Amino acid sequence: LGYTGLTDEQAQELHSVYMSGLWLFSAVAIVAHLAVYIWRPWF
Amino acid sequence: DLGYTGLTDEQAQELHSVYMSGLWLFSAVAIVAHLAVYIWRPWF
Amino acid sequence: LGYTGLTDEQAQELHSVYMSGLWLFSAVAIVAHLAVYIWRPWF
Amino acid sequence: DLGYTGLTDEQAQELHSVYMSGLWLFSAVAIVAHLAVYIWRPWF
Amino acid sequence: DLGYTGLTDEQAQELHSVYMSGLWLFSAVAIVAHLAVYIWRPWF
Amino acid sequence: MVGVTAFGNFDLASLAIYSFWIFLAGLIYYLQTENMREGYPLENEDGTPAANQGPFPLPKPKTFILPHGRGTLTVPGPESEDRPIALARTAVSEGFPHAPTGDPMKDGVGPASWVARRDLPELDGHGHNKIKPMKAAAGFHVSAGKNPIGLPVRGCDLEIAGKVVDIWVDIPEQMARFLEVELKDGSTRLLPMQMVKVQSNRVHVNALSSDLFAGIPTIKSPTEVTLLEEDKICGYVAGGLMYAAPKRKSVVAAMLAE
Amino acid sequence: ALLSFERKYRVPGGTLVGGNLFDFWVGPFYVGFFGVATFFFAALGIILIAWSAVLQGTWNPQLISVYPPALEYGLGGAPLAKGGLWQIITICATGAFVSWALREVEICRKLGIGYHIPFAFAFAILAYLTLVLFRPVMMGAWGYAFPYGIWTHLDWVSNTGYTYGNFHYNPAHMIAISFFFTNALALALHGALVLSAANPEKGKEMRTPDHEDTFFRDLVGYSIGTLGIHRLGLLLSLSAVFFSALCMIITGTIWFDQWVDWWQWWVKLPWWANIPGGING
Amino acid sequence: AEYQNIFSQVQVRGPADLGMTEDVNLANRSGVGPFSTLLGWFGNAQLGPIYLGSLGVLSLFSGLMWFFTIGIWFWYQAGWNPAVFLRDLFFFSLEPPAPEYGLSFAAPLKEGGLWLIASFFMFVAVWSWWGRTYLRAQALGMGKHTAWAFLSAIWLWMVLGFIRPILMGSWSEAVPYGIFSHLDWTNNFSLVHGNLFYNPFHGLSIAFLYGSALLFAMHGATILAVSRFGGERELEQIADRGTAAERAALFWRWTMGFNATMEGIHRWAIWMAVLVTLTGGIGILLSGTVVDNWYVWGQNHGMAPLN
Amino acid sequence: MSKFYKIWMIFDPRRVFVAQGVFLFLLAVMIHLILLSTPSYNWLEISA
Amino acid sequence: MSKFYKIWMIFDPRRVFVAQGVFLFLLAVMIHLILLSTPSYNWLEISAAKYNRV
Amino acid sequence: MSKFYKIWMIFDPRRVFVAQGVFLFLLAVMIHLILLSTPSYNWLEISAAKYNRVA
Amino acid sequence: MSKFYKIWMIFDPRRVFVAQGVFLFLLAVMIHLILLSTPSYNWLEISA
Amino acid sequence: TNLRLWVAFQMMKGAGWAGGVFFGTLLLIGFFRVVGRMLPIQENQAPAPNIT
Amino acid sequence: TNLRLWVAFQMMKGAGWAGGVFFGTLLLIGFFRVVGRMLPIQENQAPAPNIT
Ligand code: BCL
Ligand SMILES: COC(C)(C)C/C=C/C(C)=C/C=C/C(C)=C/C=C/C(C)=C/C=C/C=C(C)/C=C/C=C(\C)CC/C=C(\C)CCC=C(C)C
Ligand SMILES: COC(C)(C)C/C=C/C(C)=C/C=C/C(C)=C/C=C/C(C)=C/C=C/C=C(C)/C=C/C=C(\C)CC/C=C(\C)CCC=C(C)C
Ligand SMILES: COC(C)(C)C/C=C/C(C)=C/C=C/C(C)=C/C=C/C(C)=C/C=C/C=C(C)/C=C/C=C(\C)CC/C=C(\C)CCC=C(C)C
Ligand SMILES: COC(C)(C)C/C=C/C(C)=C/C=C/C(C)=C/C=C/C(C)=C/C=C/C=C(C)/C=C/C=C(\C)CC/C=C(\C)CCC=C(C)C
Ligand SMILES: COC(C)(C)C/C=C/C(C)=C/C=C/C(C)=C/C=C/C(C)=C/C=C/C=C(C)/C=C/C=C(\C)CC/C=C(\C)CCC=C(C)C
Ligand SMILES: COC(C)(C)C/C=C/C(C)=C/C=C/C(C)=C/C=C/C(C)=C/C=C\C=C(C)\C=C\C=C(/C)CC/C=C(\C)CCC=C(C)C
Ligand SMILES: [Fe+2]
Repeated sequence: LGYTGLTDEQAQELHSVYMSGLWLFSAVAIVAHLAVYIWRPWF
Repeated sequence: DLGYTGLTDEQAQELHSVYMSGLWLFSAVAIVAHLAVYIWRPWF
Repeated sequence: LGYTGLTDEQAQELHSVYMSGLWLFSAVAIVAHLAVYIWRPWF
Repeated sequence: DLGYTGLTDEQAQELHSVYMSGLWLFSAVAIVAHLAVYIWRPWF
Repeated sequence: DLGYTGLTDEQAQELHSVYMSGLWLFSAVAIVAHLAVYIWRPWF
Repeated sequence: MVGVTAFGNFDLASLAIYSFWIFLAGLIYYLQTENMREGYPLENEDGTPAANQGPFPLPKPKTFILPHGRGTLTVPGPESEDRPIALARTAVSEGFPHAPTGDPMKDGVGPASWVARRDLPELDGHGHNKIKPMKAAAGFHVSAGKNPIGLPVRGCDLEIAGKVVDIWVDIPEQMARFLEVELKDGSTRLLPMQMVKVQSNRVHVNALSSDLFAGIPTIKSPTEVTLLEEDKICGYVAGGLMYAAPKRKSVVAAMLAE
Repeated sequence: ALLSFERKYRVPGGTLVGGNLFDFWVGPFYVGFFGVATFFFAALGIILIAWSAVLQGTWNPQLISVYPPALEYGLGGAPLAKGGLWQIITICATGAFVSWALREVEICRKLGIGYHIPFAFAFAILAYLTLVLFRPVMMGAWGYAFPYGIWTHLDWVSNTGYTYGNFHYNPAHMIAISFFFTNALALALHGALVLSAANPEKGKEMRTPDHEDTFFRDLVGYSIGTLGIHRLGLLLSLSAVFFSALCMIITGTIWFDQWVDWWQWWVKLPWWANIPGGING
Repeated sequence: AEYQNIFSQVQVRGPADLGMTEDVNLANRSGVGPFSTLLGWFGNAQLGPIYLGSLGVLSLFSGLMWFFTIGIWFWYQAGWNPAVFLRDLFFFSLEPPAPEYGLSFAAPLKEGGLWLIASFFMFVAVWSWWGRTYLRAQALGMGKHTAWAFLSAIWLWMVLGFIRPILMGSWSEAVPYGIFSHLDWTNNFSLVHGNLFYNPFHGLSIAFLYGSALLFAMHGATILAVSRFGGERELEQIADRGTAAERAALFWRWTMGFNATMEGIHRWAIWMAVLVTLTGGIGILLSGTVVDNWYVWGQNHGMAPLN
Repeated sequence: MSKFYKIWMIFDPRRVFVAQGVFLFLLAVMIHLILLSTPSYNWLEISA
Repeated sequence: MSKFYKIWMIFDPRRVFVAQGVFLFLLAVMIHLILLSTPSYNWLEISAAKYNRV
Repeated sequence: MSKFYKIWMIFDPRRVFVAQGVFLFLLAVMIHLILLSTPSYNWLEISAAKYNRVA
Repeated sequence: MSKFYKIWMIFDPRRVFVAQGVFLFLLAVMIHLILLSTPSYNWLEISA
Repeated sequence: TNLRLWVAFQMMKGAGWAGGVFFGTLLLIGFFRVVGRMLPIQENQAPAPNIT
Repeated sequence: TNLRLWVAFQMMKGAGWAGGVFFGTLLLIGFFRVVGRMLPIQENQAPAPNIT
């Protein structure tokens, strides 16, 4: 199924870059939560 | 090599390198601006 | 890369003239901000 | 030499000198008017 | 056919029709303004 | 259920108002996608698909079965101009006007543009030609207003370029569509009724000048006009508003003249 | 960013001001001289609304209210915190609206279409200028205009409406309400009819304009026609706005008492003002 | 100062169009009426024919009896005086029963009992007419868009007179049959329910009622602007996109960034008007049954400055 | 600032001058009205 | 930073200067109106109270 | 995070830069107005009380 | 009055139009000042 | 063909159009001011529609 | 080349020159009015030089 038209190899490369963006975004967020939880824990 | 915009990989790399330099310059001014505010009036 | 049709040199000349205008505009702003800060500081 | 308006470089220089001369004349009269009002009613 | 200004008879007729049209338009607006004031403040 | 709140201030009225925002958001999405069955996908100023297509995806295609056995029309579908566009790029950067390479009124570009419609006359519900001349129309006659037939045709340059001969009538709607203006060369052109102003004694065509009347595209058959011929005629006359501004003697035209 | 057919219509000319100075497209939008004024007045108006929220001390978008100057200031300037901002926004709103209409005029000339759309929009602007400019000036106070709030400009409507009792009895209002109801009735009928003729029962052919006239002739015995209904749509909307502008410009300027009191003239006609029986006497 | 196509500058009068005959029983269809020159300036001049079937008859009989019953009560309120009848025509009213009777049919004939009879006739009249719109579309093989566009109107009409009174358990909540009375009923409705302006659904209906005027002014002007290209023939533009459809598309694309089609604009048209009454029915239905004061409801939902 | 003349090869001169005339007049109108708005600097009032 | 001239290889100068001209004048008008609104930095008000213009 | 340059193969540089310019300005304007609303961090009000401009 | 057009063969048209513009403006100024001179018809005073 | 006059003429052209539009707007505002003064607004005038 | 505009342009040309001269004269009168107000004339001012 090729609705988008890109190949699986292009899909793999896009996914690898996309997850790198996701893990970078998540990593900042985890550090962001750690600082806030230390400053003002919500539990 | 999806090439939706028609840029080649070399063009993308050069465009990104200039774009990141602009971003780091923008971030650098912001970090100084936040230091000035935090020194003058910390919010933590 | 070409979008606006300007050559590399034409962009460099265009940017240099533009930057000259930017610093001239910035200089008046810095003079204006000093004048206001002296007259009435906001810090 | 972008030529978006078709004017040669010489015509641009001549027109700009005309425009700047009027700008400084307009600036000078405005300065006099601001001096007159500040004498009449200062705003600082 | 005195020709003091050099305009032909046809040009005089065309110009006069233009001038009269503006005159009646100017007259009409003045009449409206006079009606408005006389309603607001009659002078008789 | 007066004042009955499930939680906080949220109640049955609050339930309904939020549920409508969801419905309205969904409805606006549905309406917008339907509007995307024509003119899409987007294209660059050269003719290639653009990198940007919009936040709303294209809808699933639907098929219109045309009347009178004209075929079917499935949209969204591959749409082509099917005519050479005589325009020249005025700037490499996009979002800038394209200037005509030659005479724009003859080249069918800008306000004088036209579309390659089907080169067939438009039919009524009974299969007959919708637009026919009043002479060939059965029983049709002028019922009210000034009859334009026989009146001189004055262009935007205040010069008479012919007289009206016949009126073309939309047979179902029973309203006039075209004026058949005979020129000085013996040929008759068609003028849309929307672009003429039948005055007391003359037909004033503000769109076209006297010299441009001869340039109106002609019809292949005197008894009927196809959709393609309508577009060329309607495009040409309406293109005259901007492309005959130098030839117009109006005061406002002079003020807005370049 | 161009439609499959947009290219052949993108040609210079038709501009009212600026020539080719601003004759370019930003994405799908055409800029023009008046679009630059449009964007500036739009952006400036929006920011001052946001800044007015700061001064008011609230951030809830529904509670944001740019009140006009109080009645004591009359038709003069006011402090920005207590009415002055509203005057600047109203000037920005007036500038944005008229620039938008004139920008549409440039697009009309570039496409060679009629100026019905900007003329239709100008009716809305004069309706807008009636409430914020024409009515307050006659009444001699900016405070009679309405605040720029989502739910506070409804308070203005309710308060102004109840100043004159039940506002329904405004005769110009009754005309405009009948037009607004008629226009929505026409739009639902017109929209539904074309869709019914264009999206018929499955398998059946797309219908023709004759079926549209046949349907409404079988329904109510009269079809106004494809040209007529769009003429009707334009005139119904403009008449509704024209009478709505009229209804307010006479309220508080020519009529001051309850609008129900106005209707007693018909009851007090000379030939039946004194006949016993009925509702009135 | 040119021809704006607002009024036809010439009229042509051919033979009367008898209309299509897909599945319409021509026996139930009447003959062609007169040709109105006054109507011809704006639209078509021909009046008729009109189809009259079973639901057409039921619609007319109930519609006439509804109209007749209001008229007889209007005469009784006038004392059978034609002069009084014309003097107090707008001030006449067929009021619903008193609040004491609730939903009971025990109201005296002159104290609300007659209104129940007149309301029944209107109820049958309108519902029979809705089926008539449905069946006329089905007969010609068209879509049921009118039938469901009408059902939006019925929803508000049902709510005001039938559904909301049942929930409130009183016929006194319904609408009186009169010109000024149903205006007074409207005003009294808001005042009792605490400034109906702060009804969220009433605000939405005004949005779509304003929008319907906005969209029809936009749409009507657009087609008249592109009528010089034969844009008024919208069905052919849907079938075969001419230059009018493209210019109409481009005008709004260059004006407000987005546009529609010749067929998709009418989807906006139908939904813009349908939501007028659709949101209206919910807005009235909630009032009293769920919210006894909208301004207090507005305060607790961050729509009013207090609380 | 020795190459600011080149801006006239970017923007057409006559178009800018008309637009600048509009801008300068409206700006002059803008400032004068603000001065009249303030109770002071209102020359039409303090004179009387 | 020395490669920032390439922004003109992407953006046409005509549209940018129009966009920039609007942006700066919009920004300048924005700040002046903010200062005027506040009781402090309303230089028209400051002089009036300083020089007893009331 | 090394192949992020390929975002320009997906996104048109012209549209993003306009979108980013609008985004950054509106984001910056939003944050400044948020600070001005609060009595603290409204530097305009802060300096007035610090140097006693109220009188 | 069917031959009043011939006055444009006596007096040059453009010269007269400029002079007439001066005359009309000054006459308009003349009348307005006289109205302001009278205690009534002085719109700048009766309003306040 | 004087360049100084040509530039000044263009700027005066724009200033005149802005002047006419602004003066025309004041004319409408003044007209409604006059009509409101003529009508008996001050004798009986409505209270404030919105909280000051 | 529009005759109606050409005639109106000439009359506007004359009206503008008369307008500038009249506005310039008012500027001088206003200037001396301002200077006299600034100077302490009202505090001590001379009696009438001529019999009223
Ligand atoms: C003081 C008065 C109150 C108020 C009280 C109400 C009340 C009460 C109601 C409305 C309703 C409406 N109000 Mg409100 N409203 C006020 C202020 C406003 C203002 C304003 C600027 O101030 C506006 C624009 C509106 C606007 C509107 C409409 C959006 C809405 C009605 C839609 C419609 O078409 O109904 C009219 C159409 C119908 C009722 C449908 C009729 C359909 C049937 C099928 C027709 C049958 C025909 C019959 C057989 C006759 C045939 C005759 C023959 C053909 C000859 N209101 C104030 C706050 N308003 C209604 C609503 O829905 O609110 C949510 C409503 O019930
Ligand atoms: C009211 O409720 C509250 C708000 C209180 C609580 C909230 C509840 C909810 C509903 C929370 C929901 C949370 C969710 C759904 C979070 C999801 C987060 C995700 C999935 C985030 C994803 C982030 C990913 C990022 C930022 C990725 C970035 C990618 C890049 C920078 C690289 C892009 C470039 C590429 C791919 C190059 C293309 C490659 C080729 C080969 C061409
Ligand atoms: C309401 O919530 C509050 C406001 C309280 C809290 C806010 C929360 C949120 C949601 C905050 C969000 C923050 C975000 C998303 C910040 C993101 C910032 C970013 C990513 C900024 C980007 C900056 C980049 C810049 C300035 C780049 C500049 C680049 C240049 C000037 C050079 C351009 C030239 C090029 C690329 C040359 C082209 C090359 C060739 C070869 C032609
Ligand atoms: C909430 O609001 C407040 C105010 C409280 C807070 C707001 C904060 C924010 C969002 C502030 C925003 C600040 C920013 C982003 C300001 C931007 C400043 C910049 C970048 C200004 C740029 C100025 C540049 C100028 C004036 C350039 C002038 C150039 C010329 C005059 C020469 C042009 C001519 C050329 C290039 C000719 C070349 C042609 C050839 C053929 C070579
Ligand atoms: C928020 O608003 C308030 C009022 C609170 C504060 C406002 C703030 C802002 C944002 C102010 C904005 C200021 C700006 C952007 C000012 C810009 C001024 C400029 C650059 C003006 C340029 C003027 C140039 C002129 C007038 C050039 C004229 C040239 C000629 C006429 C050609 C030369 C010919 C001559 C001299 C001969 C003329 C002929 C005769 C017969 C006299
Ligand atoms: C002692 O003074 C007091 C005040 C007490 C009493 C005064 C008494 C006296 C002596 C009064 C004297 C009155 C006189 C002599 C009045 C004379 C009036 C006349 C004959 C005026 C003629 C006006 C003619 C005009 C304005 C003609 C205009 C023509 C055109 C502009 C050309 C046509 C073009 C048109 C209409 C298009 C214009 C273009 C646009 C865009 C609007
Ligand atoms: C001389 O004139 C003659 C006598 C010849 C004829 C003239 C007649 C006249 C003057 C008629 C006037 C009619 C008027 C003024 C009609 C006005 C109607 C208005 C303004 C109505 C407005 C709203 C009405 C609504 C919303 C009604 C809704 C009704 C329903 C939803 C039906 C409810 C159904 C019920 C109660 C069924 C109850 C019965 C049973 C058996 C369960
Ligand atoms: Fe339509």
